[PDB]
Amino acid sequence: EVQLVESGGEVKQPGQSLKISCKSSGYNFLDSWIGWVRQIPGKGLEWIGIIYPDDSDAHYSPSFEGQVTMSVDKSISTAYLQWTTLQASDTGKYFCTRLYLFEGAQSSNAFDLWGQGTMILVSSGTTKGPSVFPLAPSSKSTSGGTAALGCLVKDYFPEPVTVSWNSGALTSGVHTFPAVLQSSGLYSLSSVVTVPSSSLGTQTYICNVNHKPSNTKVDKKVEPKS
Amino acid sequence: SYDLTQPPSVSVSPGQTASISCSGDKLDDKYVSWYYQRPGQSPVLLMYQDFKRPSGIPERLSGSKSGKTATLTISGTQSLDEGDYYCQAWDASTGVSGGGTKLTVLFGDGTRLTVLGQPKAAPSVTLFPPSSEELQANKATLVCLISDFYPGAVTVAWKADSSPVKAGVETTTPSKQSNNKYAASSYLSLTPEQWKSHKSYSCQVTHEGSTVEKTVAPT
Amino acid sequence: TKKGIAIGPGRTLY
Repeated sequence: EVQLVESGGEVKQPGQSLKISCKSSGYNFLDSWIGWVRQIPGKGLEWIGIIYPDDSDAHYSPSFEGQVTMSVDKSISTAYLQWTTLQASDTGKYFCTRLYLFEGAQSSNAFDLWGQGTMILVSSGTTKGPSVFPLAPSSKSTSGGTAALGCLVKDYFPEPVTVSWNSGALTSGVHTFPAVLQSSGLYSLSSVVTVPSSSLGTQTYICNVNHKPSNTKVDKKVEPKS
Repeated sequence: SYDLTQPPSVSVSPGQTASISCSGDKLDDKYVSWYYQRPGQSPVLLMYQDFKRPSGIPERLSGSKSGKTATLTISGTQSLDEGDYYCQAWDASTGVSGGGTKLTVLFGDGTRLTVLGQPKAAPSVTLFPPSSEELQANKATLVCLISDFYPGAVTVAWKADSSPVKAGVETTTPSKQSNNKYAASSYLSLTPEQWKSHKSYSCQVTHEGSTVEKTVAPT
Repeated sequence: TKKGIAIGPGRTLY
């Protein structure tokens, strides 16, 4: 099929070199411009540059010029983006895309094919397991009948962590939030369970947190305050 | 080179038509293309040469341009239409000292489309003080859990006693809950000393212009 | 040519 397949995501340290790839298939690789775009998580699309595979003619964005280099290997239908020295500001999801030339009544171009993206995280943070703290039951439904309790999964790197309750036995009323990235470069998230206030004195609540990168497994009992 | 301006957000009711603008100094003579992007996914081409739809794109989506403004119009909007929309164009110029024409791909900052598929629902706010365990670890984190709200957008303001506090604050983008409503979380990192020295800390959430706040104090 | 990029009406490079 007609597509662009990019290399795998990586966590890099600032100062390190990097080269990511984009393998094209399904059409004549040499004849269509290839573009690169970066998207910082939660932000918009930022143009990096375009390169013509047949002759390597290239146009760069002033924001990326001299910081990254575009190249292609015609023999293997692959386009690359490379850095000599990474900076934390290089963090982001990098997409390669094909500029198609529509040969209609009037000619025009558009990026019709897009790779799946390559997530590059440039951080000086070391792989670390989180500290898990209980979030003791607190009235949720105006002291009517439900309460909210949970677990704070603090300071881990990199993502992700998985959170279960009662070894997977409890699934109803559970919500595990996306993580936040704090100024320390470490992530934190919370998982909350909404439960009947009348159960706080009978039912047991244990959150099971697993952070595979650090081989960290923690079980934390969440009990009512005092 | 010229900047492409888009409204950061557009709201629409299901079945009605939504319009997204894109303005730029040279757009009146530059072809505009539009792209759609669902959270976590890759962009998809929706329109090119101002008004042309690539194969597979439904007729209910149209593109136009008047003056320096390009417009993407989505009729018969549906919940699945939610996501980000980006306009794109080009700039071409030759350096004063030569070197041939230099090309630039320009992107608008994007517009997030919201399709109001259910009634407005005010958020429930639960504020958790630092756990005794975290305090015994010489740390303190206040956790503000926001839930059951719609649409999925809120702003959070923290206060130390009565003064605004922005340092050490982190908030997640609202995520859908099992019941189709939204939830969000906000964190305030403090030192045990700060936690102990103030009379209270508060988390005030604003949803659709209305506020809901919770306050906590050292045990 | 196939390397052509049309910026707008009456304006195409390559």
